[PDB]
Amino acid sequence: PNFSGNWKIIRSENFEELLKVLGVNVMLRKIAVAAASKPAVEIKQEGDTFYIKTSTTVRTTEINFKVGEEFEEQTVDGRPCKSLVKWESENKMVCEQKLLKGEGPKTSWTLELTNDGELIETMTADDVVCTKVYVRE
Ligand SMILES: *C/C=C(C)/C=C/C=C1/N(C)c2ccccc2C1(C)C
Repeated sequence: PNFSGNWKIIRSENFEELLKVLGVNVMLRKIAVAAASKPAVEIKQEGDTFYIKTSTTVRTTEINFKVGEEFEEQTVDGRPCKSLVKWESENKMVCEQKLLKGEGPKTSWTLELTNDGELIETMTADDVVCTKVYVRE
C-alpha cells in the first residue's frame, strides 16, 4: 500500500473519552478536542520508511520510523515512549508502545488504508478505542 498524502479528518469517534479515561483534566480535554486542534496529517512513505507529521493550529508533531525498528514518540497524552510498528496485514500497520519512564495503561495505535483510499486510524488505551478516518486532499 501507499499511505503517502495530505490527509484531512472526516470522522472522529471516542477521542475525548479516551483522554478522559486516561486521566486528562477537563481544561486540557477541552483544548484538545476544540476546532483549533483539528489534526491534519501528512504522510511520506518510502517502502517501509515513514515520516508522519500531524499539524494543528498550535502544534506540530513529527515522527520518523521504519517498520520493525524501535523509535521514540509520545503517547496520546504526551508521555515519551518507545514505539515499534509491524505490518498486521498488507494494508494495516500496528504500533506497540512502551513507556520510557514508569508504568501505565497499555497504549497502541493502528493505521489502515482502504480500497477506496480512506485512512483509518485507531488509538487504544486498555479497553477503550478511538477511531479517526481521513481522506486525501
Ligand atoms: C482527534 C480529534 C481532534 C483532536 C479534534 C477534533 C475536533 C473536531 N471538532 C471540534 C469538530 C466539529 C465538527 C466536526 C468535526 C469536528 C472535529 C472532530 C474535527
